[PDB]
Amino acid sequence: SVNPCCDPVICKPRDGEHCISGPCCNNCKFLNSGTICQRARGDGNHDYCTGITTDCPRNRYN
Amino acid sequence: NSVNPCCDPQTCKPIEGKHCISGPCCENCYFLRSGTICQRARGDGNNDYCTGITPDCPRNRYN
Repeated sequence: SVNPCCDPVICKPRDGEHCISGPCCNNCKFLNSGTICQRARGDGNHDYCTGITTDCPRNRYN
Repeated sequence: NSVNPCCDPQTCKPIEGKHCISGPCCENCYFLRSGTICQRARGDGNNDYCTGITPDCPRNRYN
């Protein structure tokens, strides 16, 4: 198949869309900045969506 | 047209093992070697070169 977010002639997200897949992508758009994408095991340094990428970046306080 | 020969439409990324889809510094789905000349300048000796890590033609950083 082709994923519903993909323009397969360009190999980019279709016109009007942001992203294809990933923990911080939902329905071809980025999740809002600050959305929690993984809760920490010990204590309170969670990982959060950036608003501008589809990955879930590691908390910078570590 | 068809799906681009370099594209995996299931992922919307290059097929596994390939580098890139299109661009002046992509050929056959791979990055051209860094230093390949991608645009010769008019007036001077400042030409633009492929990076070996991206598929675009970067503006020479001296200008």
